[PDB]
Amino acid sequence: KPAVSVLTMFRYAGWLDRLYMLVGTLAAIIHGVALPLMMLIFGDMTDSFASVGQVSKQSTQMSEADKRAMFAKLEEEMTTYAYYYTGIGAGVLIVAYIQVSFWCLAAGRQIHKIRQKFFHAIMNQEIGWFDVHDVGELNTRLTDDVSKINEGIGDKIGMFFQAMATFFGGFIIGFTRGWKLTLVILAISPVLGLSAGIWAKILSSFTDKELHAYAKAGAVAEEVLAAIRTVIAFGGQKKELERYNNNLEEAKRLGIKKAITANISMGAAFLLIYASYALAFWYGTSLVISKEYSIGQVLTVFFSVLIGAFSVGQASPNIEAFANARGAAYEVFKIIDNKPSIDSFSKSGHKPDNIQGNLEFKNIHFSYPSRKEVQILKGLNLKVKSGQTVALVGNSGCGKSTTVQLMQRLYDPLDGMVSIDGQDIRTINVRYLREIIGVVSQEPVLFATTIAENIRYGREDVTMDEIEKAVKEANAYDFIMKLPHQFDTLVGERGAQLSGGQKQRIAIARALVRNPKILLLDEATSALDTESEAVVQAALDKAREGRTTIVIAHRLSTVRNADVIAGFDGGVIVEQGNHDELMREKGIYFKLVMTQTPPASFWRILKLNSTEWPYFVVGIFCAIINGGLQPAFSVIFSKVVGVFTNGGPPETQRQNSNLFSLLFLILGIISFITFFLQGFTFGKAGEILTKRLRYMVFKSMLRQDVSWFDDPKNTTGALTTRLANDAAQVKGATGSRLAVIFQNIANLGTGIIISLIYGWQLTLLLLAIVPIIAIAGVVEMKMLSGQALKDKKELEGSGKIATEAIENFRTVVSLTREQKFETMYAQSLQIPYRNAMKKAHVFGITFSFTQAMMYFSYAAAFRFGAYLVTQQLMTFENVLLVFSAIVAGAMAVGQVSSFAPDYAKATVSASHIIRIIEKTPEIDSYSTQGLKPNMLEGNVQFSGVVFNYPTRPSIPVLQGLSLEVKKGQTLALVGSSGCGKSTVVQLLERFYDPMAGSVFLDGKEIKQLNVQWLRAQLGIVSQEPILFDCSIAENIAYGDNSRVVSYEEIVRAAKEANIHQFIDSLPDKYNTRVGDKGTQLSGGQKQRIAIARALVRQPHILLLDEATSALDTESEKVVQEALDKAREGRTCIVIAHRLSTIQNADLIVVIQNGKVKEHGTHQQLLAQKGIYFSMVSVQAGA
Ligand SMILES: Brc1ccc(Oc2c(Br)cc(Br)cc2Br)c(Br)c1
Repeated sequence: KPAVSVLTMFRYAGWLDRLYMLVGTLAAIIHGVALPLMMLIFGDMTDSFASVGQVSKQSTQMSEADKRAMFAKLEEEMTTYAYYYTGIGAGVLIVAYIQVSFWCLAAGRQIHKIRQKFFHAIMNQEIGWFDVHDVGELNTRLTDDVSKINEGIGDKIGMFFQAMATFFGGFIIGFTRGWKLTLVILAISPVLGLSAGIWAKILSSFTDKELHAYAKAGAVAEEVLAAIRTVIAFGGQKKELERYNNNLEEAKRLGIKKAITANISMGAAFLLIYASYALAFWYGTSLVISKEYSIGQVLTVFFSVLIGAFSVGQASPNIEAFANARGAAYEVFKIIDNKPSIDSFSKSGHKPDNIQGNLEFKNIHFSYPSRKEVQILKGLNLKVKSGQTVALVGNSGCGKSTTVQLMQRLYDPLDGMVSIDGQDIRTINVRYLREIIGVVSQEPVLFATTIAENIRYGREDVTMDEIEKAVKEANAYDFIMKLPHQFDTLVGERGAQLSGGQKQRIAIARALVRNPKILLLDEATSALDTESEAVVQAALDKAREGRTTIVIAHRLSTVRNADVIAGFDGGVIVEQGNHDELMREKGIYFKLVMTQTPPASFWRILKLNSTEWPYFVVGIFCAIINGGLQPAFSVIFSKVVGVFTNGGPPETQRQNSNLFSLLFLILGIISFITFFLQGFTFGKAGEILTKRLRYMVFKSMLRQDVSWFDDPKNTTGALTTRLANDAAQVKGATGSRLAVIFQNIANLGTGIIISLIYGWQLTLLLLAIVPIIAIAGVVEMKMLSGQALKDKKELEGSGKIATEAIENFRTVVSLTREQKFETMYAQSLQIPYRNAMKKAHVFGITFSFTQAMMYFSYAAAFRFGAYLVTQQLMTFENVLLVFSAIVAGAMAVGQVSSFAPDYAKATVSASHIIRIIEKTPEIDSYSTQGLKPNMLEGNVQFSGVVFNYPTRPSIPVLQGLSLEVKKGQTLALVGSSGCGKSTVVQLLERFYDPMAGSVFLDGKEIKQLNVQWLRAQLGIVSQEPILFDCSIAENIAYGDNSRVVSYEEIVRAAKEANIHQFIDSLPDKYNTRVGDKGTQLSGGQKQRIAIARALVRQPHILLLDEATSALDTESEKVVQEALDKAREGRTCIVIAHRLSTIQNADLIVVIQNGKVKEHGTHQQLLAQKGIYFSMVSVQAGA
């Protein structure tokens, strides 16, 4: 919404840049004007053949007499028109180079200045300006927004003026050559603008319906693939597939309806557009029979107007490119034009010599940019005598850290003054002030260069001697010399990450080359290891003694030797003095001392598509007919002008043009019929395989075991995405792109034959010219993409050192050295600058060539079409036919290169979709094999079980686990932590087979048992029960599948679960909908329902996995009261964390490092004193 003045945007264009754009836009207008003139000559060539075509047939008496005056007229006329033609091609060759080169030249020159001025402006802002902004968005604003500006001031403006030239020039030649046909052509324009306006309303409203249609199926997939362990445990994998298959069945019905209506729309609009033209052209014929327009003049206006009409559309993108570049330049120039109060680039203010360093802070009130919300310094008073070292102490707020901020004048104070020596800080030059102030901050930062360079960031003029004495005076010399490569080592976020106490020591050495008169040490010892803290602290004490120093830390070790100590309370300075006096005061300081003491040939995807042997042959045969039918419109147009030029006697003409215009309309409707058929067949053929694919994928997805769903690669979102994308993509490859790719090869094929058998060698010539201008058009785009990737790689190096400069900014400005990053950025940009100059010459050459190759190609079409061809007993009516046939057949092959990525993007989406079906699990619930024992009573034997999780085979959970539990008794499961308590329940559900050892139930190893039948006897209840969106009766009936559960049966379980108070209280009762779609209830009710579905199954085994995890107050007392009643009649395993509710258990087992450690009844483990006694004691006392 915000934008920029047009002149301010070009403020960096001066002298030559203003000229380049002028010559550029000039040649751009010359370029545009060239085309409607080229079509104007196409009319004069018609009248030459028409004056001879009428007189050649007017004879029927003399033959050799027509070999003289006709051929002479043709000789003088065709050589004239061909000479003019060769002239236009040389013109476009020059102006197209001038057009693109000059504009790209002005673009590159300015963006170089923009980028330099922009980065210079970024470094000029004061710190308060950064505290209110996002540096990441700013740096992306530096590289992205400058690109948008370049796109708008580049050759796009030349294209814009070239287009308006065609538009004006087309309608000038239109109006002058004929004021009637133009008004007629404009009269049908609203119909064309109205038919394509039905497209913007149908697409935008139906693209939502499909994104709404699958959103109903993808919601099933989401709540399924999120609750996968629950459907796996309850075996609803046939139902959850059925529901998805039922929503897939609706999405395909809405997809064929959209296929019916959209193909009805596309054909009807195409028929309206082609009927609109043919009326304007048949109207053209109605004015030649009246001797008011020449048959060649009808063409000149009909082409020039339609050319200029579409030139409007071909200019609209360049308008948006310029406008976006304006609005992109707003926030950029706003930074360049913003002027600071602090500067630091300013050459102003005093530079005191012999600074003795007597600092004082006077009545300083301050607040950081969070402004009226907080005021961190309510008044202040502090002097620090020269040579002395004052220490600032404080409980919190870190108003301590604020004085160092003000002392460098990173901010100016709200009220009061900071005075270095006797002068106010604001009277001294900002840069010189920061140069007489050395800073060592808590988190030290080193830039990605050599140590000597990072030390060189203290002072640019320095020799390895001073670097050596600096690091040796910080006792940082001993440890870097042992490091390889000496001073030439590397540091940064990338490479050679060092110890913190060593980085701080380089920072002290960096600040030491500064030889500052003032020193500020902010928590430089804080947050550092204890051993190296002394190594650095010795350098700090050796860094002072020559300077006046303010130091802030929470280490009361460094503070004793300070000549003065200062305490803060609420931004108010409270206590000050030597260490002993503060202890005698027994105030804030004394208080704190005591406290601290693969693209491949995939045919099988088409073999699945072979489910429909028809519907394809219908469309292909229909598309090839439509292919063969398109050039027949060019044949008609050829003979509507052909018989009109080859007329002779004029009486028969008027009756013939009516017959032709009639047949064309019969051919257009027969094209509409074959277009609605080739679009509906492919549409319905691609919609059913979308169901088959999403069905077979979602089926195979439910086949995999919990091992697969645990993968970080496969999350519920990444699976639904993989589920939607791959299925839609393969529909496109077998969809419209194929029907079109066959219609077009049929369109060229049926066009090439007609042209070949008519004009001999005429076609053989055009087939030499067209593939070259097409390849030359392709190679230009390859060079275009090559130049694009290269410059992206080069400015990336510049923006990389821009990222470093602005992300670590508050440090660089503390060290000054901002001019350094400017020059580095300038040198980095100097390569893309000289690159951008060559770009203009390249872009201009390629564009001018592809334009010249099209115009010279046109000259070859007629100079050969006349002369050698028409000096033969030939037919001009054929030369026009081969032009339209071949050129349109070629431009229809131009659609092959556009649908090429639709094939690759689909094969890649097919690559994953064929493997996701074929991948097989280790535990497949689908296998019907397995024993299915007949004996009811349930035991469980864990024997020597070692288990590791396939995602994390590092820390083991189960090592040699061994349990046993008889029928009808409760096995309590206590654990120090982790899923060692929970993995038991997962292995019994056989979510995994154990690595070593085995687990039996009735004595049969579950590994040889039937996987589904096994889980069918298990009453799993977990921490967070997930309930799908449906009737609670259904969430309950989910406990028993392969059979519909009775109402009184799901009542009995709801009675059992003590949830009946809700189920009757509701208005809908058992038919109420749950799942945060229809209704919402608290967790206690959700769990009771999960208990109900658990025992709707009537299992012989309950599995209560911390069932009271998330619960509170009376809700726990009522849920535990339901679980306690659900067991005692069944085999049970309870890992619940309530050991008070575990007291009445038949056997309590303590898990330790995967081994069983203690086990026995409650009082038995209470008699022993150890882990279980400690577990019961710790949470009964607390
Ligand atoms: Br009659 C007649 C035939 C083709 C005409 O232009 C074309 C041409 Br040329 C090709 C195709 Br496809 C469709 C149309 Br409409 C005109 Br205008 C009038």
